[PDB]
Amino acid sequence: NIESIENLQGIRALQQQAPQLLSSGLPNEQQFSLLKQAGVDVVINLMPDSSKDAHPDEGKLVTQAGMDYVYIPVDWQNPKVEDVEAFFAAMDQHKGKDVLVHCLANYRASAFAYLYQLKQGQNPNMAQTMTPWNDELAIYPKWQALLTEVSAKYGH
Ligand SMILES: [Cl-]
Repeated sequence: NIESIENLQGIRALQQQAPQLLSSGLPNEQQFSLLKQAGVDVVINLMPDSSKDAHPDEGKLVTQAGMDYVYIPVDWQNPKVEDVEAFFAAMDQHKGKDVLVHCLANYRASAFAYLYQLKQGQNPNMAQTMTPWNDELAIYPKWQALLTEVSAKYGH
């Protein structure tokens, strides 16, 4: 219900990308319970566990809160097409479920959400979807290259 959803607005860099897809930064432990209460079914974590900011065992927190957990860590300095494909496969395996894809500050996740919507034929607006990037995509040519390569691969 709407109250549980407005109840997600304290999650860092949270942005609803579609009625069944949320993207965000890193939920704290209590926020995973809020996610469950809002109806989220699956959490897809793109943040490497090696980050000093990461939970020691995010999957424990996610599964304890009653949700399914997928871990696809994405290296900031060398994001791979294979990472994007792995995300796309995870989305297909959770067809019809409410999903959160996240990282620390929603850069990786909003980029991956854009590519997903683009390949699904949903014609996303890039700037809108990637609001957390605060127009910094040009700063990061490896990310630019990833986005261009995947867009071209899947018809766009
Ligand atoms: Cl915490």
